[PDB]
Amino acid sequence: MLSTGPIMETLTLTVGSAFEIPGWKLRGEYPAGTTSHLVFTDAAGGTLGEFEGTVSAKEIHYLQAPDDVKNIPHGANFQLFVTYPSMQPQCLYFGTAIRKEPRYPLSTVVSPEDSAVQYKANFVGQYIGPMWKPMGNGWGSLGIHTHALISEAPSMGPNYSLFSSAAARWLWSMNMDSVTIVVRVLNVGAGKFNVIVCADYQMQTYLGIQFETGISNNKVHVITGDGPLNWGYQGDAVNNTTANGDVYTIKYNDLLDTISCYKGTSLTPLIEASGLDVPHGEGFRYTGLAWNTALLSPGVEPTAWEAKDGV
Amino acid sequence: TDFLKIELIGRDGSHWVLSGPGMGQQGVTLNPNLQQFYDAPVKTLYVPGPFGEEYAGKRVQRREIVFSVQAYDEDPDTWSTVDSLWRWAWDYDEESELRVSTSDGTRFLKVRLMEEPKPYYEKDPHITADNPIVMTVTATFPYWQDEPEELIWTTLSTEDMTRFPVRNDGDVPVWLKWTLTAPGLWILPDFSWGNDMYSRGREDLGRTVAMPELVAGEHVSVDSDPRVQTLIAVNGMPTQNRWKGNDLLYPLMPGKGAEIPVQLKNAPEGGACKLTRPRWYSRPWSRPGV
Amino acid sequence: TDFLKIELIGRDGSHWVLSGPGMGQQGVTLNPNLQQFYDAPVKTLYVPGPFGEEYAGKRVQRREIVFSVQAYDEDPDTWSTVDSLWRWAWDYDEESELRVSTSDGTRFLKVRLMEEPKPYYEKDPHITADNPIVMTVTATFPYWQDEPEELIWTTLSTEDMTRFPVRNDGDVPVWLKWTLTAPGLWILPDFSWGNDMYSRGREDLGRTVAMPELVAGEHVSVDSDPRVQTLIAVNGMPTQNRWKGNDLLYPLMPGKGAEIPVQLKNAPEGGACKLTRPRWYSRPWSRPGV
Amino acid sequence: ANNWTDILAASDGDEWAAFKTIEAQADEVRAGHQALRRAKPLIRLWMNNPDGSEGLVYVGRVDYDDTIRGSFPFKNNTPSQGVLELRDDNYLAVWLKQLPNNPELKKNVVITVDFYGGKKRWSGLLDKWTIKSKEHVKYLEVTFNDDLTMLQYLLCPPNPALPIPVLQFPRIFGIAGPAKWAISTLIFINLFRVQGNLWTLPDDPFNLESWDDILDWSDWQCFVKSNSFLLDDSSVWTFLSSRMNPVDSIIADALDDAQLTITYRRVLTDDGETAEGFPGAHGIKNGALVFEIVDNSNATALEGTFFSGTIVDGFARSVLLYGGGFVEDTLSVVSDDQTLQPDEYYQSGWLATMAKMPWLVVRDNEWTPIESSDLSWGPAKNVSVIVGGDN
Amino acid sequence: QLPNNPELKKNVVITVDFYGGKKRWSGLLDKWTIKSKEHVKYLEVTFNDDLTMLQYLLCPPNPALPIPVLQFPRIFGIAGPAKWAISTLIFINLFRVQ
Amino acid sequence: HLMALHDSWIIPGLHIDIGQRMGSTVNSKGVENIVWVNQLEEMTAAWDNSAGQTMPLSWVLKAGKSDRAMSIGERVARLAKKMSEALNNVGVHIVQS
Amino acid sequence: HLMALHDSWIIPGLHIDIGQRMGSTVNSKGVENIVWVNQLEEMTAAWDNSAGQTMPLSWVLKAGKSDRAMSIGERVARLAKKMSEALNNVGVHIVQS
Amino acid sequence: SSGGGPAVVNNYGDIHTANYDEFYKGQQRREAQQQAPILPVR
Amino acid sequence: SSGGGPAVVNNYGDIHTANYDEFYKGQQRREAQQQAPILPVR
Amino acid sequence: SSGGGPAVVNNYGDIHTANYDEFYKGQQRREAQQQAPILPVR
Repeated sequence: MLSTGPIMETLTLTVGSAFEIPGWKLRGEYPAGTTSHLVFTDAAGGTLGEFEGTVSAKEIHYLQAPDDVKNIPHGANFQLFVTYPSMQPQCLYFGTAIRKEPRYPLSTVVSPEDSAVQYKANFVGQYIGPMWKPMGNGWGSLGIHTHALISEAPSMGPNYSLFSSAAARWLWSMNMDSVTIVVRVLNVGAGKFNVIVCADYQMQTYLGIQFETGISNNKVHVITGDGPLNWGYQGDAVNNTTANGDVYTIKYNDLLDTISCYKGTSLTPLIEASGLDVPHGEGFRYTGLAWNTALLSPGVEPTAWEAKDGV
Repeated sequence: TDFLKIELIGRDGSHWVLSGPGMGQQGVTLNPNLQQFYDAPVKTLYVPGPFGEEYAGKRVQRREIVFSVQAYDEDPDTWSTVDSLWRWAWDYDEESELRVSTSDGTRFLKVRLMEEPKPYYEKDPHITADNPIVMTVTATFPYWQDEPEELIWTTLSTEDMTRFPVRNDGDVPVWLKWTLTAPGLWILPDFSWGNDMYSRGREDLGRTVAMPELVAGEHVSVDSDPRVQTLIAVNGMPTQNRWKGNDLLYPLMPGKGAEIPVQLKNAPEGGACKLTRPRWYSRPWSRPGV
Repeated sequence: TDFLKIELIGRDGSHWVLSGPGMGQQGVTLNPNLQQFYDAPVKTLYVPGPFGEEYAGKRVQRREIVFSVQAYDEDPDTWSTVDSLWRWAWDYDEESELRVSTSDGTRFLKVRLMEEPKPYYEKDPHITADNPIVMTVTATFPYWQDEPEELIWTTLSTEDMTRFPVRNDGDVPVWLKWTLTAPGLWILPDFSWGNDMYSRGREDLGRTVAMPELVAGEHVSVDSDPRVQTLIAVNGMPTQNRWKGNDLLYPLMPGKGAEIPVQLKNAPEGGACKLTRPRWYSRPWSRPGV
Repeated sequence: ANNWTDILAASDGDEWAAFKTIEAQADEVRAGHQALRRAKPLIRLWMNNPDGSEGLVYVGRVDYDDTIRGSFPFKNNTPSQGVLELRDDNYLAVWLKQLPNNPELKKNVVITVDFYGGKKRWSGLLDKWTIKSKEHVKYLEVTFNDDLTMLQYLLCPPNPALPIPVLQFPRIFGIAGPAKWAISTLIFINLFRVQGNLWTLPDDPFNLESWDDILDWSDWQCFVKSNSFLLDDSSVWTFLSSRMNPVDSIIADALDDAQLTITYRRVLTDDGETAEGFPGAHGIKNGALVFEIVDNSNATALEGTFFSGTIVDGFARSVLLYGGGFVEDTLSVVSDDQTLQPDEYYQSGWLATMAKMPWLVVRDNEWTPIESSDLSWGPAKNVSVIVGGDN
Repeated sequence: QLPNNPELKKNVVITVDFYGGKKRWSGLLDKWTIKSKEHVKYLEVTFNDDLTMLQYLLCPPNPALPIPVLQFPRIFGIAGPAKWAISTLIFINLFRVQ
Repeated sequence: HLMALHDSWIIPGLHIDIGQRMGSTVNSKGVENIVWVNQLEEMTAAWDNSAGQTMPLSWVLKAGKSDRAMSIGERVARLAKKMSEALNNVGVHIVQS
Repeated sequence: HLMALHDSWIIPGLHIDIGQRMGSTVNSKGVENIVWVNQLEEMTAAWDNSAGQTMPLSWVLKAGKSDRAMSIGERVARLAKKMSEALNNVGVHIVQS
Repeated sequence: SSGGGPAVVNNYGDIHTANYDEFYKGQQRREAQQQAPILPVR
Repeated sequence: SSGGGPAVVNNYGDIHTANYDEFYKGQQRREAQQQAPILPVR
Repeated sequence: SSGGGPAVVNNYGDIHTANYDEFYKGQQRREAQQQAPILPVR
């Protein structure tokens, strides 16, 4: 050990307490002009703190306000240098700053239940995907229709080789009672297309906005669940002629207890309903889609689907 | 010490204080060096892997508590009475309670005689009238327990819904019990709580299971624990027979809890739902964790 | 001593200094005689031969570390809090970090409870408020490791090439990881470094393997270690299914290093590559090896 | 499709942050795979309807933790035995023990063991149970036979379309056609006969337009799904002959020669599962078995498959070339292999192995996740074969 | 390497000579197996002694004539001294198969 | 059902003979009350006088028969017996050419 | 008779060959003088170079043959061989209809 | 403590308490599982 | 004295001296007794 | 020294370390060697 080296040491930090290194710990003979500085860095070496010691004849005293050290995390590595006059700095101690204080894990961590979610669906790959769970008619009731005759992207609907109605539940649930759904939809022919929010695990009860198109039945309803394939109209219908590529936003506001549907970029709800007798809360945050057609051909089908927590 | 109190309630209901304040008042004290008493025995499974062996899971083992007591009195006749009472406080078929009281509360373990006790010294015990009994008891359920929390919800409406507040303060998962009255269609929560034991941790976060419609007089006990059958009708009817390959799969994971929804429909005379939630711990005492 | 510092970071994020500067400030110190702690256990294999037995190979075994800690405080209630916190710092399912810091740097070992801890003396622990806990922990990955060396090369060209400097300063081979953006066809090095495990030592000196052509949005992670599947796409597509039996076969041998070449072709946007080189060691501290 | 530029913009131009985002996504995919691998199985017992109707009726569920031990093999074209050991205090063990002496119950029980959320299923009939005593501790060891044992008890008479004790002409029944179609057709004809020969057989059973839509197939316990005679893509043909031989014995040689697989699935409509592709596929009852002949090896296909390879260049594609008389087949390697990848390999969440493009190579080295028990090779034995007797 | 070597025939003969070749065990390779005991891999090789050739040599009703044309009579019968007749049956079948 | 009469009062051959019906119970939950009535099919008297392991003359009964719970070796032996007899019968029923 | 030649002067293959008659004795009361003469049927040369169990090249003779003392596995295998051959013969002797 | 006693006897494997009859019955049960479904019914 | 030594090893059963060859031969003899009389003479 | 310890345990034979798995496998291998050549090819 020919060359002098630092002594590995540790520092203690507390939230709300002033950081202080007493003078009787940094002894030695310090001539006038000696300067001591303490440097705190992170795992990458970035300096997250620097302080100056009060060098005296035989002691060095450190005293910083708690706000100066509140940003220094546990595990941040420190380095104490003493510089005699007309000399290069000499490191006396180095090590780690541990925090001796009440520990709050819940403050730093965020639970998966306490996280807003946002889901997308494009149907451009011509496959259903693992995120949609068929309901009402069982496995294999869903399908993708190309709509190659017109310049349109593939849409999702019932398996018209077997069924004329179907439902699909988004595999994962939401994390809020309030929810926004944005659907870009195509009106190929006559049918009924339900956007379903606040659904239970088996889609027995839910709120929904139903777009119905036909020879003379182009309108929008607010529906409640009676099963994945059954529903009950609530309130009066609103006339609406769906065109190919139409974007509808179904927003359920929990604190308002109101499910509304806006068409395109309109700032006024196309339809609106409030005070529906449907359970809400944990276990009632699933979402999905449903289709019902008289003929075995696509009616109103969603090309693009989007869901997000909150309104 | 006054920081720890150990009691025994026998198969016959006798109350003994083995350690702590009031120990030895019934004549029996607890000797040192008791084993497998604090931590629940768990064996961890390991399977071959590229860098040795890979973790494969854990299996909790039943507790095998070997301890010793000392039965003492001033006269041999009363010593014999005390020793007989201590032996009567135990059995093989039926279990007796062993309570530990600390600043963290009171937690009990149900224990039974694993083998015959080993009493007395080499000479006849009436000489000393102060003799040790070596007890080898076992806990089939290895978790220390507190009294389970019971919640009652009675409704007169045909259709109703409630939110049961539920929370797991222990360090191990617990299995819920439901007592549902009949008639009526019940929907009970089976939330995964993030448990991924069926590869559906996020899919079953808000999972609800619908019990079969109950006819009049068919009150059901729905116990989620693997030891008991899920559905038991009080009248002996096969209620599980009408339930179409469905079950309660998820316990209450530690540190998790919410207002679980319970729904009742098609109930001409209302209905009552009781939720029993056990409080299971792996240690006789521990500070709350979250 | 001040030449060595041992810490535990529990499953809950708690920080304990068991030895070194500032040891025992959290109430728990480390008792002597800790075993299977320094060298990674290895068993050698031998086949029968004309002169006795012939060397057949080596296998690294998982670490079974048995060590004792001592939890202490002036008053029994604070001792109970300390003991509960120490218990909460450990688990069977999830691993806690065990960091050894010396003049060679800080290396960590991930350990989990192999079985239930054995706490306290023969009498109740509140008498002393200073009690030992015997811990049998295990390291499924038995190598001490440091933070890996990471390098990034991004480009805008449709076709480009780069060289990553790589060097194994440890005593054990390490397995490289790549993070490759999409779209684009990547050519990744799988240099043998003269290793003769497949009898292709200098045959595979400059081996390069072509990843399957990644479609838009199919950013892949290519981990060469045997614990994990090689190709995993972030969008869930089965990239390895299109990779007709190809694999990365060789680790970065100790003492070996070079400028390994990475090639990108058919990338209209121009992609990015990240290389992660682990720093695995068989000992908590060791001087760098050349 | 989050591009690199989009990810970098979301991370505000920090390459390290963007790559940590990508690494987190890869880690979550790997964690999903590990959870799927380590998921517990779902063991469920079902029974026949006590009144004698169709549809299996749910008895109960055995917990994996509540089992003592279990063993379930899946074999290629071979029946296998599943073994499940329970404690005798288990409620399903008690039910099984009371079953023989319960006069209100049918005596047949079906086990269904589901892995990966029902994606893999082992279903089979009860073979027996045994009350075994290990050191005065009694447990119930229950043995099931997998659902391929039905083909042992299905047999093909010389004329499956006519009453058996009246006239069975000719001496043997012979059906020739594409391999999958002919095997499936033999099975279906025998299923028709044993269900009662109630209706008239059309020329091609699997030409679904030939079957009337008013017909009810709900009482059938077994079904067979296959393509029609013209639509079958089996490259090779087959001739199956029988004189009261069991169906499995009839079809074993053809399955071996064509490298075909019999897949059975018990459709639990109580779980929402449905079936399609066979007559009466919409009205099937709960727990009805469905058979399908598949080409999982793809050895006889026009594009060939992988028959060999090396760890340094992957698999090697070969195609079968038939010599004089088509008795002998050799392998010719495709020097310029240009087979397109399956469309399934571009779908999110896909994990299966397509027959045309095998991908799974399992490597054994010093650091291997598997253990290799034994690898044995043996050369061919006899150059010539003689078959005959009387002509 | 034999199974995957395309330049080699797949049949192998072992000859074990005891007492300088006075005693000899010769046979064709039946199979081999790579077996692992405690991560230690060895190769076990099974040979069939040369008497197995008589299992694969069979006698048709008329060994001196083509088989798929006419094999008369129904069975082949040879009578004579024991050693000569056994050796003669074997020789006629060897002649036919050569 | 397989039983071993160690020191029970039952006298094989005297109380019960081969082929005669007897009932038996097993102390397993759900079937305590049931009595399985089978005709006695096997009874073995065995003893071992060796110094190492010594068992006095003891009887083991097997009531009822089952092809399913038969050992694999015994199943193969019985099947071989039946196949050999059937092969003899077919060979003797062959019509000469 | 089963014999194991450990270090005896007998040299199998040289002194005695397969099929050649030889006598053997067993040191049992009442049969010491008797010499059982059988033609040698089997001789196996076996060795084990493993460190755990090392057994130098040793010869084991079996003189004479008996179906009674044959192992059950060998008996079943030989029976299966004979039955398969007889089945082939009967099937080829079948007369067509 | 563990190294050099029963905790390494466990690594040794079936040197101390281990029974022959149960092992033989288990092997017989595995063979029966393997061979029972393929045995004929005759 | 007896409890805790060889006298309880005897209760443990076949943990100390017991060889596999005699057990295998005895099981083979039991199986041979069971199956030999029913094996055919052919 | 040798008489009365592990050196006489070796005389005892397979009392200490000895496993059932390889013994059963070796017995099966010997039986397979005996019976495999005589088993028919059918």
